[PDB]
Amino acid sequence: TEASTYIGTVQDVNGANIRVVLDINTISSLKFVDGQGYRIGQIGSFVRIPIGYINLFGIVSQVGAGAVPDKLLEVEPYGHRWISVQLVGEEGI
Amino acid sequence: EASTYIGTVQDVNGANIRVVLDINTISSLKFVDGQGYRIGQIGSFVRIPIGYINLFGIVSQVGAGAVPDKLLEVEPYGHRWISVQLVGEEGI
Amino acid sequence: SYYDTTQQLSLLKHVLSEDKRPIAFIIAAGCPVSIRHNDAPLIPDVAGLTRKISDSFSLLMKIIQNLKTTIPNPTIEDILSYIRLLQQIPMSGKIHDVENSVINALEESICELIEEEVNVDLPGNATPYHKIAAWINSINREHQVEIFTTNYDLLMEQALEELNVPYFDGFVGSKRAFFDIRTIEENKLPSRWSKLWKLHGSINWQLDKQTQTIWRGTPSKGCSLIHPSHLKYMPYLVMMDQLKLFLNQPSAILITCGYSYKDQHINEVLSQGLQTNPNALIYGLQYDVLENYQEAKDMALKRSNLILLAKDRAIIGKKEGEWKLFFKLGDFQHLASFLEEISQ
Amino acid sequence: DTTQQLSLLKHVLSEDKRPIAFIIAAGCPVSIRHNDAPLIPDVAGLTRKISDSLMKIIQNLKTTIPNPTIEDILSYIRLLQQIPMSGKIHDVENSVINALEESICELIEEEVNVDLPGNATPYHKIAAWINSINREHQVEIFTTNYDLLMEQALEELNVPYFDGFVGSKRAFFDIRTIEENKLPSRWSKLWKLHGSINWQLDKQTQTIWRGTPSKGCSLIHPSHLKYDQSRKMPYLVMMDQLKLFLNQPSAILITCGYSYKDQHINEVLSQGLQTNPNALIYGLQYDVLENYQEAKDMALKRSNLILLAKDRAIIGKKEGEWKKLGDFQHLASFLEEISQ
Amino acid sequence: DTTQQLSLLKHVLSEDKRPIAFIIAAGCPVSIRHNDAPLIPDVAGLTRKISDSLMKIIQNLKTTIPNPTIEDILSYIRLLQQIPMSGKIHDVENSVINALEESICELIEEEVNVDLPGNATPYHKIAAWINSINREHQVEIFTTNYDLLMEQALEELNVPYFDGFVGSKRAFFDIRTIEENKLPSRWSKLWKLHGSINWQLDKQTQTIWRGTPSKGCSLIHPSHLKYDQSRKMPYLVMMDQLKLFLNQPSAILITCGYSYKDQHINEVLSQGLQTNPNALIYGLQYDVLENYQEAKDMALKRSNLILLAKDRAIIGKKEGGDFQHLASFLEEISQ
Repeated sequence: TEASTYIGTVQDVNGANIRVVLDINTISSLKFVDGQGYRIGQIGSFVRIPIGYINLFGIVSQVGAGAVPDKLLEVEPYGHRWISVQLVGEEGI
Repeated sequence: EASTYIGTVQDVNGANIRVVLDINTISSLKFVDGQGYRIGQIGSFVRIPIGYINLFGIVSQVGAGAVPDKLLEVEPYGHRWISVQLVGEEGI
Repeated sequence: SYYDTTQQLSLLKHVLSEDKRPIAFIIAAGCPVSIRHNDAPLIPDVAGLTRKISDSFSLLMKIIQNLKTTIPNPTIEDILSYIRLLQQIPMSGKIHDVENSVINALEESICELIEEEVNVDLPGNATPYHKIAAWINSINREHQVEIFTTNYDLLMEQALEELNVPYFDGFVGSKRAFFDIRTIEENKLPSRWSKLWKLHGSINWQLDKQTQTIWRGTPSKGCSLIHPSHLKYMPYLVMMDQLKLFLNQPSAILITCGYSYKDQHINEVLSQGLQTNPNALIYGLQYDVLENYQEAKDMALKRSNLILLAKDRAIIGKKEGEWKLFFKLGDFQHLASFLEEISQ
Repeated sequence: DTTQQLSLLKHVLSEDKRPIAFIIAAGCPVSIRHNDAPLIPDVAGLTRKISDSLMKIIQNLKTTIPNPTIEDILSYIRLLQQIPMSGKIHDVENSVINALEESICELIEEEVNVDLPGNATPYHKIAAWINSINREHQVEIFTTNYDLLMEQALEELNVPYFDGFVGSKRAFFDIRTIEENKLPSRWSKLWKLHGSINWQLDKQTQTIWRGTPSKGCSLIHPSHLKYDQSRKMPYLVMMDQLKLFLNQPSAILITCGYSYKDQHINEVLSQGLQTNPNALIYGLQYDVLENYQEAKDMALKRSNLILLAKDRAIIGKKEGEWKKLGDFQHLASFLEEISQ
Repeated sequence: DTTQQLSLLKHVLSEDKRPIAFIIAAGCPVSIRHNDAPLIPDVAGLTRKISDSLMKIIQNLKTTIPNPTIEDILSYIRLLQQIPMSGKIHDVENSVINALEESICELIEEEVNVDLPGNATPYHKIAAWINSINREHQVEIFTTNYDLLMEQALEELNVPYFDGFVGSKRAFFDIRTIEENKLPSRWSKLWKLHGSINWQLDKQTQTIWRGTPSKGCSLIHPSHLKYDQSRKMPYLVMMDQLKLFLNQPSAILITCGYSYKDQHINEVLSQGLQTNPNALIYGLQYDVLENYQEAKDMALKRSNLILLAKDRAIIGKKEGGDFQHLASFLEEISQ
C-alpha cells in the first residue's frame, strides 16, 4: 500500500504554514529506510511533499498541541498528533 | 453539472464566503478543455455567477481553517471547505 | 499558438499517478509494428497484410477492382465482408463467374494464411507489453485498468500470463470456455482482477455447429472467427456496450496509441460518449503528421475535451497549435518506458 | 428405517443455508455405461491395461506391497529417476524407467481422452441442480479423477466455475485469488486433488500451467520435490481448501464413490471431524459395508461421520440395518426430484 | 383428465399479484370467420396469394429450402438488393427486384388493411376481461400479426395501451420509456415483433416513425442493418423487454396459436425458462400433438414447460385451442 518514507497527509494550508497529521499507527521511533535509521518528525528535520512531478521541501517548526488547528482543540482537547511545517524551497525538473 | 464547476456556497459573512468542495473528490485536477487546474489553491481565483453578472473572489484559507464551528463537532474527519474573499465583479 | 511538451508530460505523469480515477487503453495495429524481432517487425501493419494478401492470393483481382469502384483502396476487412456477403447469397457465383464454391476455398486459404502469419510469439522479456503488465501490478488501484484491443494476435494475453497478471475476458471454462454473459453485466468481479477485450477477435475463436454457441480455446485448422463484425440476426454488441458504459464513468480517462481513427463506428461511439459525459478525457496519440488524420482533426475541432498528440502538430481544446518533430511519446516503446518510470 | 434417513437428507440438503460440497472418486465413471461398456473402468482396469501393454518392478514391490495400482508404480518410477545411477536394480544404461514413464503417461492420456455422451448424463442433472440453487453459500466440488468430464458437462450447462487457474492457452497458476476468496457468489469452485490430464510443467521452473493439452507430456498424481514450495503448490493448497471447508459452520457434506483408500485424505478428514463437531459428513459406499474396514474404523472413532452402504447403515458410530442411493444415476435422479 | 388443468388454469387466473400476458400468432385471426371466410389468410394462403401475382428465385431457393414463406422471399429479395451487382446472379438488369418488392409490399398492404368486425369479435371480450381486473400487474401483449386489429379492439373500449410510439402523423420512437419503465399501472403495453404496415422508415436516417400509413413504403419483418448504433429498426428492444419480463418474479404465461416455428423466439424462451426455474409457459396447440416437434422437444427438455393439444397434453415433460373458446372461458371465470 503506502510506500516507505511516509509520514502523514496535509490537512491545513495558510499560505506558507502547512499543518500535517501523522498517519503512523504507533511506534514513532526509527522508521527504517534504505538500511538507515531516520526518526519520525522532529524539530530540526525536513519533509518532502511531492506534487505530480516536482517535490516541495519544508522544515518542521512546531510539534504537539501548538500545531493543532483552531477548533480541533475545542472538539477534543486530548488529541495531539499534528506538526507544523513551513515551506522552504522546491526541486524543479 | 457543467464543467468549470467547483462547489456550492454554504455561508456568507458580508465579505467572507465559505464554500464546500463537492463529493467527487480524489480527482483534484478538474480538466477544462485541455489544461487542468488544481482545485482550491491558495492564490487561485473563483467566479460566482448570479443571474447575469459574475462575482470574483480570491482564496485565502484552505482546509480545517475555513470550515465553520458546528461541522467540526459533527465530524472532525472532514475538511473540504475553502475561504473565499470577495474582490470585485464583472458587469453587463 | 505554441505548446510546451514538458507541461503535457507533467500533466500525464500526474494523471497516471492517480489511483481512484478509472483508466483504460486501446491497442491498435500500430503497436506491434513498433516491436521487431527480425529486420522487419514481428507483425506487419494493416497495409503490409493487405499487400501480402494481394501478392500471395485475373478473376481473383476482379473483386479488388469491383470494390474500388464505390470505395477507396480495399483492405482486409472490406474483402472479408465481401466474401461473407457472397456466402450469404446461395447462387452468388455468377458475379465472379467462377462456379459457386471457390469462394469457400479462398476463404479457407486466406484464413489459414492469416492464422499462420499471426500465430507468433513475442521474444524476450524486454518487450513493452511486459513493461505495461509490470506497471499494472505496481499500484494497487481502487478501480482496475481495462484494456481494449482491435488486433488479431494474442501478444497481450501472453504478456499478461508471463508476469502473473490476473484478468477476465468474458470467458469462463477450462476445456470449452463458454461465453458467460450474465456475469459481465453483473460486474461483481474481483477488485484486483483486470479486464481485456478484443474488439476484432483473435485466433482462439471458433464457431460451433448449428447450436452456434461461441467458445474460445485452442485454434483449429480451417476455422478462425477473426471476422471484425461479420453479420448476425453477439459478443461484439456487448463489448461495444461495455466500452460505452465505461466511457460514462465519472472522471474516466481513455488512452489511444497507434490508432489512426480510420474506423467509423468507433469514432461515432467515442463522439457520443464525449458529448454525453462532460468530464471524460481522451489522449489521442499519433506517430505521424496530423494532416493524415482528417476524421481525428474533425472530431478534435468538434469536441472540446479531446487532446491530440502528433509528431509535429497538436490540437488541444478546439484550438490547433504547434509545439514549442517532437512528442516522442507516440511510439509504443516510449510509452511503455514512461509507464515503467512512473511505476518506479 | 431407510425412509426416515432419506427424508432427513432431503430436508437438510434441499434447504438453503449451509454450504454444499461433493467428493467424486474414480468409481463415478464406472456407473456410466456406453455401448454396454463403462466409459472409464476402475483403477484395476487401468492397471491391467498397463500390464498387458517388464513385470520386474511389479514383483519387486509385490514383496512388501499387496495388489498395486498405477499411482504406486509411477511414484516408484519417479523415485528411481531421482537417483542418477538408479539402473543397478534393472540392467544398466538408464533408458527403461524413462521410456516406461512416457509410454505409460501418453497411454493413460489416450485412454482417458473420452467424450461425454448425450443429454442423459447424470452430470447434466447435477449441473442443473447446481443452477437451480442461488444460495449465497456456493457449492465447491472436490474430485480425485483425471478426466474433464465434470467441467465439460458444466460448461455444456452454461454455468461459471473457478478452478484456481486464470488466463488462456498458457494460463498460469493463480495463487492469491484462492485465499482472498473475493469471487462472485454465483460462481462455484472446482478442485481436482490428484491432477488433470492437461497440466504441464516447465523447464525454467515449476509452473504447472493449464491450457491446451501438451503433446504426450502430462502431470498425474503430484509427488515430485516440494522443497521449493509456492511453485508446484496445487496439491497442498487443495488439501488446505478441503480443511478450511471441513472447518467453519457447515452442516452439509456429500460423498459419492469414495473408497476411503487415501491416507492423506483419511487423516485430514479425521482431523477436521475432530476439530469441527458441528459439521457432518454423509459418506456413502457403493459396495457391501464389509469392504471398507478403514471407513468402519473412522465411523467408530468419529460420531459426526455418517457411513451408509448397501449392506446396512452405520448411524452415530453404531451399526444399523435395513428392513438405492448407492447407484450414482439414482443419486442424480434423487437430486432432480428434490430440486423439482 | 381435462377438468384437472381446467380448474388449475381457473385458479391461477384467480391468483392475483402476478403478471399476466398473451402471445398472438397468425392462427387466431385466421380462425376468425368473416362472411364465412377467414378474416386474415394463413401463411400458406398468403404465399398462394403472393404467387398469384419471376419464379426463378423461388426455384433457386427451393433447392436448399422446402416450400418457403413470405418472410424468406422478402429477406432474399432484400439480400440481393444490398448486393450492387446481384442481377447477374439471377438473369440480368437488376431493376425487377425493386418493382417486385414494391408490388409485394402494396399487395400485402391492401391484403392486411381489413377493418375489425362488430362487437361479436372475441378481441373485445379479451379486452373487457383484461379491463375488468384491477390488479396492479399490468399486461403486456406481444403479437406477430402484420395488421392492427388488436389496436382497434383495444381502442374501441377506451383501454390504455402503449406500443412504444407516441406523437402524431410523424410520431417518433421514444427509446428510454422502456429503459426506466416508469408508467402508471392502469396503462397497458403492446409490442409487434414483426410490425405492421403502419411503421415506415425515413430516407435521411433510420427513424422508423409511426403514423398515417405512407404511400409506397412500409416496414415489416425487421432484419435490416443494425450498424447505426441501435434505434434503426430494433426488434432487439422488444426481445430485451421480453427477457426482462422473463427476469421478473416467476409467473405462468400463456400463448395462442404459436407454432413454435421462430428460432429467435424459441432461443430466448429457452433462456428465460433456464434462468427462471418456476417460469411456466401455457402454450397450447390447436392441431395434432405430433405436428409440433419443437414444442415436444422443449417440453421434454424443460420440466416447467406445459404443452396442451387437441389430441394430447404434455404436462411435466410427459405426454398425455380455439381463441373464441379461450375468450369465453376467461369471460366465464371473470364472473
